[PDB]
Amino acid sequence: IVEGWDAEKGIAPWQVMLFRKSPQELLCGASLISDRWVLTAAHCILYPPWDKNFTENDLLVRIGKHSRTRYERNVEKISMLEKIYVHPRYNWRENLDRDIALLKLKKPVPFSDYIHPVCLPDKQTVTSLLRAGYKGRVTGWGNLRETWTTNINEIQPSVLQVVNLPIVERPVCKASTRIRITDNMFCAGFKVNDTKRGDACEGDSGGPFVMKSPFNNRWYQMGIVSAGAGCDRKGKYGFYTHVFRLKRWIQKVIDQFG
Amino acid sequence: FHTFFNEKTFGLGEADCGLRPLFEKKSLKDTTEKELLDSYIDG
Repeated sequence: IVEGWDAEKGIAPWQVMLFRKSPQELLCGASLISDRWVLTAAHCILYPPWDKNFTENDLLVRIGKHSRTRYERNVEKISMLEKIYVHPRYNWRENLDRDIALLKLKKPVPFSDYIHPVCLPDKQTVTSLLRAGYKGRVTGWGNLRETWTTNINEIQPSVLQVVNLPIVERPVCKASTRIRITDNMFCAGFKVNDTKRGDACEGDSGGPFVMKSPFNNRWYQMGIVSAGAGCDRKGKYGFYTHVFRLKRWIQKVIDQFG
Repeated sequence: FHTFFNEKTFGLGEADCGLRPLFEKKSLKDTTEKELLDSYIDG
């Protein structure tokens, strides 16, 4: 996360680390929607040309962590994955369209001060909250800067990182890249000409872009970090997968397989 | 908060979702949240 800051312990309990088993490296962010279903970039799981055909056996998920690696005892719980459901119209050959993934835990995660689900948008919320210029919070253990300035070890935050970002006018973004910004994505970033710089970096891919409703006081995962502009990609704005636009598909899966 | 999925298959969590044990659950706010609030000028 670029020009992000450290997160107050608890500030986003929904945050999940998606871990590789062998070897052990951080792999991606991942939101938690209920004590059994969790949400991630599909690309975080199955991107071949970066060698990714991950399966339920290869991965863990790490719930309610702060320190990126201090195995925080009596706080973080380690869930095992029972199955990974990948939007099936997601085709890693074309583009980032439908970059979405649902992961079912084997074991219902206990909630604590640090583990606790995120709400999801209803069409109602989308339309009032997802506006050109409204800011939304992205949290992650992605790297802190351009990858051969200073030293891997610096640049790899030691606790979870936080950054809010304005939503971008659909033309403004669309114009900004030769990648198709589909129906099913949105863009977050500060004004091109701007005085902060905030963004998400590869490692951050998979976690939650989130906004808090002022009407009912709740935290809604409008997006997934799908391809931030932070760090090495250094394109113009970050694309997020539109969570709502895919709620129909989300339910199709849970109901079928919950 | 009028829920969606089936408590039974979705898993426990929906009813009290999106409200933070250490934060919303005490009215207490987080270093940067007023930032978010104040971004909501449209409508």
